[PDB]
Amino acid sequence: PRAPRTYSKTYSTPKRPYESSRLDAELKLAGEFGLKNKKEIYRISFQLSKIRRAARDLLTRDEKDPKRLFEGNALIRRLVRVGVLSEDKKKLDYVLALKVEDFLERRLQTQVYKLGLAKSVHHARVLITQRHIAVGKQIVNIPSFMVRLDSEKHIDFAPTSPFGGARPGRVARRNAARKAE
Amino acid sequence: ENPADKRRRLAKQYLENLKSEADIIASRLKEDV
Amino acid sequence: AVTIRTRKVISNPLLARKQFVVDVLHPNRANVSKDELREKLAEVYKAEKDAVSVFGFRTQFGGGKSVGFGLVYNSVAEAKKFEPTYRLVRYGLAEKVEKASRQQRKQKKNRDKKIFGTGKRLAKKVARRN
Amino acid sequence: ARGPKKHLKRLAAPHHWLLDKLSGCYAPRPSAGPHKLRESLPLIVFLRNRLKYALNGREVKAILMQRHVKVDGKVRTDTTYPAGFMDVITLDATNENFRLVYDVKGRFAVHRITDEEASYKLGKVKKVQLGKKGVPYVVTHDGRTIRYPDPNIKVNDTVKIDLASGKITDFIKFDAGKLVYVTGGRNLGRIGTIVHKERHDGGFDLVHIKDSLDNTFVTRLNNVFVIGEQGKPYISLPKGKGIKLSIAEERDRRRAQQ
Amino acid sequence: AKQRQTTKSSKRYRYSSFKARIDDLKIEPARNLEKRVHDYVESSHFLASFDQWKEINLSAKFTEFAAEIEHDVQTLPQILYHDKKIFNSLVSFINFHDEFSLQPLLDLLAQFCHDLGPDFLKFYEEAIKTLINLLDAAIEFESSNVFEWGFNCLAYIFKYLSKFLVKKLVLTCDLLIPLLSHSKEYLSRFSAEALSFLVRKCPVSNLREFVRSVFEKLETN
RNA sequence: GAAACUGCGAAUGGCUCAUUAAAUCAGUUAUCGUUUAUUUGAUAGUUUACAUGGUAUAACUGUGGUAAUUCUAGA
Ligand SMILES: [Mg+2]
Ligand SMILES: [Mg+2]
Ligand SMILES: [Mg+2]
Ligand SMILES: [Mg+2]
Ligand SMILES: [Mg+2]
Ligand SMILES: [Mg+2]
Ligand SMILES: [Mg+2]
Repeated sequence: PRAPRTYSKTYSTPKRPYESSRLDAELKLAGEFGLKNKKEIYRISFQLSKIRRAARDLLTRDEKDPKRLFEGNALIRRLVRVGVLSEDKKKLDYVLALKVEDFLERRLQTQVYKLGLAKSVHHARVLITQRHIAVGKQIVNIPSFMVRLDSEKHIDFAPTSPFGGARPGRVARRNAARKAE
Repeated sequence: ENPADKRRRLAKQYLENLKSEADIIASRLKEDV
Repeated sequence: AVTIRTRKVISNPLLARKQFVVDVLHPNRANVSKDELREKLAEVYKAEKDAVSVFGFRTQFGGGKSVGFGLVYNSVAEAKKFEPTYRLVRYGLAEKVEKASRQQRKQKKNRDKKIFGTGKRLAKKVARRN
Repeated sequence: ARGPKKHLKRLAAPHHWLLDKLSGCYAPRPSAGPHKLRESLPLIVFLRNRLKYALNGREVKAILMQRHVKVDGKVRTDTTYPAGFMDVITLDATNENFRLVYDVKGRFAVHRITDEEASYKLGKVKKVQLGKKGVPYVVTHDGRTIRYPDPNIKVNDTVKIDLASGKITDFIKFDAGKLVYVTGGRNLGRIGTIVHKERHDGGFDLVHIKDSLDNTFVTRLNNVFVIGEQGKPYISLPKGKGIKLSIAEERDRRRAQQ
Repeated sequence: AKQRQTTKSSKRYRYSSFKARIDDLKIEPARNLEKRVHDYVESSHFLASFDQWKEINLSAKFTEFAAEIEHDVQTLPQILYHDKKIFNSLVSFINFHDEFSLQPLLDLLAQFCHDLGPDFLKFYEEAIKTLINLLDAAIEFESSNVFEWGFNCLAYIFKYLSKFLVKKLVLTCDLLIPLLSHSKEYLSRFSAEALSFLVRKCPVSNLREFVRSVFEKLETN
């Protein structure tokens, strides 16, 4: 038979789902960033845990260790590129200091809100899922899209979007036709 | 008087002009491209 | 308007053709038929339409551009000689061969395997017996 | 099993072929030939997955049946003909000649050569023995039997074989200070100079090899192939000249050239 | 063999003998209605085919020829002024008798005549002699496609120089006597067809002189 | 170019884990202890000939048996 295709889980249930403080923090995060369910928060927590565990393991090694240098440089480069880690904080120690909110900040929904295209984070999500937002020359319909530093400046309304210079949507031309009749 | 012959006549006339204005003719043809 | 760009162009004398990746930018249009691209590629590369083959067109997410793989043979005879039969049928250069469904052909093969020889003698024998 | 196998699953195929694991279920099984199965590159993989001339196996068969591909100056038509180390692949229509040499990463590399350098090959003398009627002969790593060798030629030496006549033009003795190429193990593809041969009677001989960067490594003698004297290789070497580069330095060079 | 491949097999690929390809081959370029690159032109016929043949043919000999001549064929006035060197290189490379470069060279030789035909007349004798040697060479290495290139090259030159050759056919025939008189039947057969096209394009007055000459010659093959 | 003779393949592939506790299997050795279709390279002036037989038959023609089968009998 054909060789296997690998698959993996991108989230894991927390050690204690029932902590009141954890519930309150999840509520705050979901409301602030307009997240649909707890699965998104669990996913981002899983990723951040993976990066921080890797940072711990690399820190454990002796300094100048070639594996330490190479892997730490790669991880810091990736974190700086994705925008979570600032330019001046290129040390594994500051990688270990990251928080979930930083990753939630880079989400395309939050960025679309911040740049002024939407009046609410929920409005940003609706715009994204309705094919109105384009990164560069490309339409993206995924709120969880993680925006890079280079790509943040190219977020705009899509050319095909009615808000981006295309023809009016079905409702607009329908009403215009009815008024004309 | 096929179209190819017409280009020749212009080309031959063009070469005659290049000779009249004038190695030099060779270099100028390179300058054309 | 529609713009066709050819990239990663390789010249294969072994198959006597030219391989490339065709990228078609088609703003404000759903996409471009294979026939129109065949015509345009034939015009650009100065060949017969019959000598141009195109396939693998997948409009990216969000529309506006298509990417696929394109072939330009040196002359039509080579195109007929090397091109797959199915792609020739798509272009009308060749006619689809009509054949029974696989199950019928396999059953006929088995029934013929059952008989030995031409079978005329068996026919005469059964005719005489009954 | 009740006989020889005729199928090769993709996962079980040699790693250095670099085959997609999801394209299909089976991989080309190299037919019997001059080179061993695991140390050979079938022509299908070379024409399709390396040169990209053919898009699929059927086009490869179409190429071969046209008699455009020559291996070692002889036309081959088998899709799975096991081309290997030091074999010359000539494609006359493209006016291209290739010699199959491992790159530093350990994979067969597309190395273009001139026609003159394509006129000959190198072979490791695997055996020297008297045949019938008292005729000495030498068997090389590619299974070529050459009669009437120069008597000084001994096992593990290198012989420069002219493809047109299949005769020895010259030979190199295996001695300290000679330039050698690694053809097996984790050090596959590296180039260096011999430093010393450790001998172990009834066991596998070991050879110490010093690279141009002064790094040293030990390899079993079966994996060493003498290719010339230091600084004077008898064949053109691929890019990198068989020098192993650390991951960090590779990163630096890649970033610089980009 | 008599019972030719009259009933065709279902096979897509089938062997054909060199004699078999020669028998069905026929020298008559006009019948071929396929689009020709030189039919579409911007500067000259020579350039149009030259760029195309750079793309298709990758043979070593043709590559060297292209490099030597690439600079001098960019414009039609360039070609006319440098015609002497252009013809020399074409003849020089064709002499090597390399199959892998013959096809672009024979085509470009015809298109060269197309660009400067009346000017080709001073080159006319050298061209036919070059072709005759090529065809005579081609007998040794059996390649039906080579004969197809050479005779079509002869036909194209014969097409473009129709008016001037028609005036001096007995001279043109004189060049082709070794081909027409050659021992092999097919070489005489092909040369007859290429020469025949001029015969049809004759004024009647010129034809009678031509017919007189050949009958005079008539008094091997 | 049906049928048949001839050559090659059908011992690969696919499926299952019943038996199997130094057995299988993993790593590592050996054949100076042996067979090997095929591929690749070598290799055989020493054995009516303008070329020998049925010591022979298939397919095929024709005559048949059985309720029946990838049954086959005589000429
Ligand atoms: Mg829309
Ligand atoms: Mg031993
Ligand atoms: Mg027990
Ligand atoms: Mg044991
Ligand atoms: Mg076999
Ligand atoms: Mg053999
Ligand atoms: Mg009988």
